[PDB]
Amino acid sequence: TILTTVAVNGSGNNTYVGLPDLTLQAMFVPTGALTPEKQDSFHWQSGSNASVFFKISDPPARITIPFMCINSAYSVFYDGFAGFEKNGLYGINPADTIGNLCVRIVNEHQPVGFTVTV
Amino acid sequence: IESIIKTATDTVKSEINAELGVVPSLNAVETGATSNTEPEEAIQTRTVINQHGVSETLVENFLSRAALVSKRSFEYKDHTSSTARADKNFFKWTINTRSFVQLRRKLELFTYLRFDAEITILTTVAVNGSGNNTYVGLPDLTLQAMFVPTGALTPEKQDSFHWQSGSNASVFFKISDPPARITIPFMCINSAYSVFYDGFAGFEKNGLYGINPADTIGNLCVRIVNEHQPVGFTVTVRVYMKPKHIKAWAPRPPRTLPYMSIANANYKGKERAPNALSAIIGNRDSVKTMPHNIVN
Amino acid sequence: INFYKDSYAASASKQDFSQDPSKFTEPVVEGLKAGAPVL
Amino acid sequence: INFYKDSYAASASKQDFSQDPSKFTEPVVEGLKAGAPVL
Amino acid sequence: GVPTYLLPGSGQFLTTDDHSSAPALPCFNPTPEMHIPGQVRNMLEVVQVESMMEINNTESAVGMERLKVDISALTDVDQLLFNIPLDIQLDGPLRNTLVGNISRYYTHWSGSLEMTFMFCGSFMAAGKLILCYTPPGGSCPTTRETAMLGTHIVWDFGLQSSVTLIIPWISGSHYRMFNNDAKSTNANVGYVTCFMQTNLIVPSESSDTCSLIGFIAAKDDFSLRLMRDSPDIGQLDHLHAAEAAYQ
Amino acid sequence: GVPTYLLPGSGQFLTTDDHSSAPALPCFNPTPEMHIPGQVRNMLEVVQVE
Amino acid sequence: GTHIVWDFGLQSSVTLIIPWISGSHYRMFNNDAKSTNANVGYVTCFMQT
Amino acid sequence: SDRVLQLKLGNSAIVTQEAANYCCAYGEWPNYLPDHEAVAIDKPTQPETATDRFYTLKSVKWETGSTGWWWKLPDALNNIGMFGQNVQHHYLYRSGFLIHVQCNATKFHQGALLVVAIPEHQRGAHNTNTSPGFDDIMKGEEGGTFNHPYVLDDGTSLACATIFPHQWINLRTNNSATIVLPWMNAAPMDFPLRHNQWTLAIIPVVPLGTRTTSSMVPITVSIAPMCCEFNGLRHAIT
Amino acid sequence: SDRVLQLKLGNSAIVTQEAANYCCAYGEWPNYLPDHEAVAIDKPTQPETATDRFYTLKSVKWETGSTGWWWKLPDALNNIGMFGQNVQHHYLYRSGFLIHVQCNATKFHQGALLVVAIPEHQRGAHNTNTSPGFDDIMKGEEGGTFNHPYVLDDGTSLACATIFPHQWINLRTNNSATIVLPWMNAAPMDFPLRHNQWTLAIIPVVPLGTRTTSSMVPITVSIAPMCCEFNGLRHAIT
Ligand SMILES: Cc1cc(-c2noc(C(F)(F)F)n2)ccc1OCCCc1cc(C(=O)N(C)C)no1
Ligand SMILES: Cc1cc(-c2noc(C(F)(F)F)n2)ccc1OCCCc1cc(C(=O)N(C)C)no1
Repeated sequence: TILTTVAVNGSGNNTYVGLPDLTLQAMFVPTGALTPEKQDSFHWQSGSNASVFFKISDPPARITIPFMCINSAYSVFYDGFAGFEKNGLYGINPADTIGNLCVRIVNEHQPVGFTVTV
Repeated sequence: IESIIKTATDTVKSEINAELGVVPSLNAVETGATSNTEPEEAIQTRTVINQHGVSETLVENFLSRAALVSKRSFEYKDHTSSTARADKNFFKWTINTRSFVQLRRKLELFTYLRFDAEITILTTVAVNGSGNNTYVGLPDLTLQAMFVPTGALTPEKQDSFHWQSGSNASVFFKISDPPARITIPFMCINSAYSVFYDGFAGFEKNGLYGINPADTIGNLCVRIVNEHQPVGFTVTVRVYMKPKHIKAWAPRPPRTLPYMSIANANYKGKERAPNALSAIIGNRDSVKTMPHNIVN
Repeated sequence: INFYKDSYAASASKQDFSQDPSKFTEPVVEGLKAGAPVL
Repeated sequence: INFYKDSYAASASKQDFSQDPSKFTEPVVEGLKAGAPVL
Repeated sequence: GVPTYLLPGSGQFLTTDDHSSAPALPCFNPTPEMHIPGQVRNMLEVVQVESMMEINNTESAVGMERLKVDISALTDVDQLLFNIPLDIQLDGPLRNTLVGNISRYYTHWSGSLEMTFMFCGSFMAAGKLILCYTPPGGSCPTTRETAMLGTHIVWDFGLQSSVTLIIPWISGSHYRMFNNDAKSTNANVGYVTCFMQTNLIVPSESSDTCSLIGFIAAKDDFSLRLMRDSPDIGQLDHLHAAEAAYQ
Repeated sequence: GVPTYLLPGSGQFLTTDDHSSAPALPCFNPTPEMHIPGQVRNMLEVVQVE
Repeated sequence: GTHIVWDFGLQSSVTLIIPWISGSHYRMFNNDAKSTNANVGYVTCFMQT
Repeated sequence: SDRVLQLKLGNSAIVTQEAANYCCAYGEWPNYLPDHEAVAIDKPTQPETATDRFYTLKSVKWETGSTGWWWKLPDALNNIGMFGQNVQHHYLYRSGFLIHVQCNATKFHQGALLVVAIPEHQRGAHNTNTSPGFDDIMKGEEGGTFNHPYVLDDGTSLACATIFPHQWINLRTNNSATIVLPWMNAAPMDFPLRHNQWTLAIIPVVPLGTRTTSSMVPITVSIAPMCCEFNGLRHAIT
Repeated sequence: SDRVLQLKLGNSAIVTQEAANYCCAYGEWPNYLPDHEAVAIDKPTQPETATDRFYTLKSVKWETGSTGWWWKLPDALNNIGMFGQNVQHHYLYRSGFLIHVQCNATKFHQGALLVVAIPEHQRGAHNTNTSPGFDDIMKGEEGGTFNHPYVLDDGTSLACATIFPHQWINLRTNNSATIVLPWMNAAPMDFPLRHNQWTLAIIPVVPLGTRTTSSMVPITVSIAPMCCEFNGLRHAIT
């Protein structure tokens, strides 16, 4: 469940004009996929990535992610190293790697600034 | 032979083999057939009951995903002193699936495709800051998307009488509503779309190459129904298409070099590998060099 | 849930598990047998 | 109410009342009897 | 009326949703279906088709030169000829293949692969090679005596021009991951190496250098999961003539 | 269509609600289950341990 | 090798079995103690705790 | 049993003693258009042996720097024999093809040719936004040559061309390749002068090589239309 | 009847006359990997008596200020006997364990050792944000010692360690502890050189004490792998 709130920036422009009803995009980027580098990146076209577009005025967006571990269960604790060399991270099972959640405001910026909390 | 496949095949345990006249590991690539060597014949295997599903690679699942196909921004304002090239509170788009590479490449994995298209239209607005860099709020505008088929007249202005849409299918939607959605049926004059067309569209010699006229769709015309406000806004319309009820034929080698145009398959390649005209795969020092060799 | 009158309005069909890979892996007139030399 | 095609979309399952605490309270090869000394 | 309440997620646009939607053209009759050869219903059928590996991905090789490996007569025994990285996610010889291209639209994979090599020397050329698959854990073997301890096939050139090396699915986990950490225990598959078994021996009138073409495909125990956008294609600007669609 | 009206509580996000929700990954096949020792189904089994 | 860990207690005695492990059916009582037809191996005793 | 083959169509026959097998594209065989799939209502003409026969095109020379060759169908046959006349006198045509590619050398020679039939081989142009012109595409009986066979002159990969119906001519193994092509089109019939259903590509993945005294090594293509039918009779257009 | 026990595996046997019982972790017994749970398709090697036997590690001395000891499996056995050789020559391994801990003293001695097998005992570091390094975790046959047994060196509690399979060696009661460990992993098999399924911890909750003439009081660990199988044969790596 993704919940979004907005507030008008008061720094210097400490004037209130109202809260815009913005559209947001949450894209699930799995392991090995490229993550967007800017708000207008062409990666947002999401040819195969699952993306959800939702509005601030809507009820919070919701989706179900299935059990996606490459094993039969997630390893809450992992007494091992993630790589075949000796410099890999300890205590994180690579089988449980999920990926990246990428969230952008679809709307182009307005003349004034806002703070968006996801 | 055709069969119903829901999971990856199981493995059967195998024993030592020493049989004159039997060489399952040898093949004849020249015939054009892929090697039929089984793991049980190459090594000694155990029994494995494979429960791995194959549904996620179904063509329907592979292609039935909403993908961006059109993105147009235009100014919503009084256009009395606008240039002739400016979108004056409306735009028209000749429908095509070749403008955004992620969907185009996946579609071009096949020669022929038959599907219905679910169309989702997403709209966003922003206050213009040029000179009038003041924010007053975002209006909840009404938009009209009209599908203009081949031979029909397209609107020439925001208040054109063509928008009355006597027979054209039009959808009126608000920015505050969830994105508008409609299904367009498979409308090709043939049994399937020609993803690639090795031919010319006309009976003369000056017709366009590589576009089958049987697959011509038409124009999508989108306008703001509201008359302009005293201040200007920038409206961005995004159109997403999701194929469904899909049938596909004759898979093809994937596109490797970057796309150059929506009108052809012209290629240039990157300046250097990977995906260069003379080197698709990135280089390594030699054929005996392991790029990511594990040492200790 | 499809209350529309036109069948093409329906949701996606993800239940066609029929396969025939031999169309692309073995499109030869004479089928090859396991173990026996191809040539 | 689940009209989704994928089973993992369903709501929670709170009807598994099976228990076996002996896995943690009595994981010994020789079961102990009531009253009789353990040792 | 019916009392109702809206759930979280109401009004959202999920690109992977599956619902009916309003037909824009009522009573439209689509063109009758016609039989067309080569129908594909599951992408796993495509990955089962052999395609050439780019083993010779070196700066000296241009165009289709990168699709063949040259072998010559040697004067020392048991010499290494070439090796093949087995990582599909990284940019290697397996990336631009049917199996590689299709798999890179997904994140997880499982099942056996098969490598087939065709010897394209003259009829008079003779030789024996050993093709080895080394499960992961150590460095890629550099000597025949070490490489031959793993899975391998000894290939004798002859009337049957092609041999198949099976790369069996040997994995601790049900699936592996196409992740950019090629040394991860969830991704590394191991190595494939090729050594001279005896030598390439040709008469004076035959070419002293002969070429092999390597092919790769997945067996019917192969499967993929977790669709993702392929990193093999991208755009930084609009394609030419795309703007003209709006004119 | 069906005449409807929205009740109080419509659109709320209750952290303890129990509903189905849209699958983000259609046709995904989870890894087959494997027997693992020490399964716990009710937390009262844990509190019974000394 | 073959061994038994012996815990001192009420039973005062432990038995180490030297199983017949031989390539040949019989061994020989020959003065060459290092002959492959005669040598039986060794028995050693270490502190366990 | 699989190395010797004789193909007989109409008044033409071909024998090879060094075949591997032959490929039936997508496991299909050519056939006439059935009633439940027909569109044109006029009675079609089916010349049979007059058109369903082997036509041999001009041979090409396999050189060291050869990049490969292609022929588009039915364009390559549109001016040959009674097939050409029927094509010129009719608005619609339909047919399969039987392709036999011939190349022989000595046991001291080496080389490998990929013989692949590409459906709808829409060509791209190199380093330009302009689409290929009519003269670039329609080469007729002489055919064309690949500018960049590595990417199949279309921005794709040669390595993945094996997804298409294909054989190989590996000089040490065989001296001929045979491919049977069914009708491959989105429509039951087509105008033969503006659309090409199939492209035959012969690409030397392994260059010709030898150390014996060199000789000209030609590659010869023979194509027999199968189950030809024509609709919409009128005056000759060509 | 429950104080005397003999364990025989392969060519090794152990007898204790002061046992309490023995613990089967989560009420399970080791077994080979079944066909309906296998993943690797190569035929596994099952050495049986060559590897399924008792290996005795180096004894440690129980002192007044001892904080406790631990050994990680299979790391501790990865260089011992044929088990070590099979581990070094194979990419995948799978096995249970039979653990026998030995510690004897006099009737004038007192002390209590908690003998617990911790599944996936991921260790934490004290007073630093840096994760434990390879050398901190992989100690091999020598094992390690607890820095802060009170929190199990992982920020948890020692008092709640009884949730794990465990026994006690209470000097007045018994002189040995026995625990049988099944395969405990999210995957059917694993790479033995990078992941440890079990950690054996021996922690002196009650310190060793006596007023009689003092003697060295060692603690000895003997571990027998059970139902070992290995897949993915290659050259030795170690
Ligand atoms: C938080 C989240 C968000 C998204 C998402 N957001 O947007 C979208 C989009 F694009 F479709 F719209 N997808 C996807 C997946 C997510 O997490 C998965 C939780 C799984 C897990 C593993 C473990 C673990 O390692 N254990 C228990 C040891 N815990 O939990
Ligand atoms: C994007 C779109 C939007 C609308 C629309 N928008 O609004 C309305 C209105 F007025 F009713 F409200 N209609 C209609 C149709 C559209 O596209 C049809 C996709 C079909 C196709 C052919 C090929 C192809 O040539 N291939 C595969 C080789 N690809 O896809």
